[PDB]
Amino acid sequence: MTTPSHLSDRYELGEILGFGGMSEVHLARDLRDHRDVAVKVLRADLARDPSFYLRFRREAQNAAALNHPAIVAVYDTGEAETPAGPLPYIVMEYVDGVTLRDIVHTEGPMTPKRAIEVIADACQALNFSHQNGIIHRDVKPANIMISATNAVKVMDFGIAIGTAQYLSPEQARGDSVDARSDVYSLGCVLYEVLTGEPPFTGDSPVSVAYQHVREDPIPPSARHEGLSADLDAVVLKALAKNPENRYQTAAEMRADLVRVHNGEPPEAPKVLTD
Ligand SMILES: Nc1ncnc2c1ncn2[C@@H]1O[C@H](COP(=O)(O)OP(=O)(O)OP(O)(O)=S)[C@@H](O)[C@H]1O
Repeated sequence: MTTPSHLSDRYELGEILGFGGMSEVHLARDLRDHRDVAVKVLRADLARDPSFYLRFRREAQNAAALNHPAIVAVYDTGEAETPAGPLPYIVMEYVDGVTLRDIVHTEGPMTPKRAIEVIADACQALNFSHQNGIIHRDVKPANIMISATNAVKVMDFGIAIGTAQYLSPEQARGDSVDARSDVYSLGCVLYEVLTGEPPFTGDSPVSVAYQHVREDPIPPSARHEGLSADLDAVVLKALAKNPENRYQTAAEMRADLVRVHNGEPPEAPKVLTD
């Protein structure tokens, strides 16, 4: 039962842009500051459920505020009073565009050069985040948008619904996560934009986590054609089980992708098929 037409006598809501497991996101006009913004509101249909309300206040509303061209900026948080009860929200940079989850669904895999470019920009966002002490912690296709003018925008950093499909082996065992955990999860995203499939699927979330821990990904070139062995090398280094065997920074990952984009050999160890 509905999201109001206005929040805090300031954000006039327009069209709905999207939804997830917790939120509905609306295009709005900020009447104070004269800005188009995206307002993430607790889903109307879940808003009275204690567990979702409390998760929204703890998680979504505590998205990190970072200032980088490839990071969706966070402007504000608040809570509206409705006759149904409190409706919490977070106000952020409006991206006119779609998520990688959307793109992979509607178009299937990207050309390898596009995929490289997109993930290379995503590396720049993560490296900025990491230099400001913030680990993303939920790198996944739904958290990366491409704009109408083809800019890459990463969102929802630093938060403690959603899928084991992208978690690092260390998150699968509830351990310490660092920059290399972000690298692995971006590795998963890269695999999916290249092949159309994530590295691991399963009947359950505990089944996919098991595969992250114990099972080698099928090399990208085996799952989809037109993908070089140099691309296998970079993807499978990012996807290494031991953090010490992965790219140690997002910058180091980007550098290998830049080599491959330029037709240079990557520094990652060779992977042999067939
Ligand atoms: N800043 C943004 N600008 C434009 N659209 C956005 C923006 N952020 C989110 N969206 C759209 O709204 C959708 C839902 O946002 P999500 O962050 O995935 O939802 P959520 O419910 O808070 O997250 P989980 O991960 O599902 S619990 C996205 O898939 C986009 O379609």
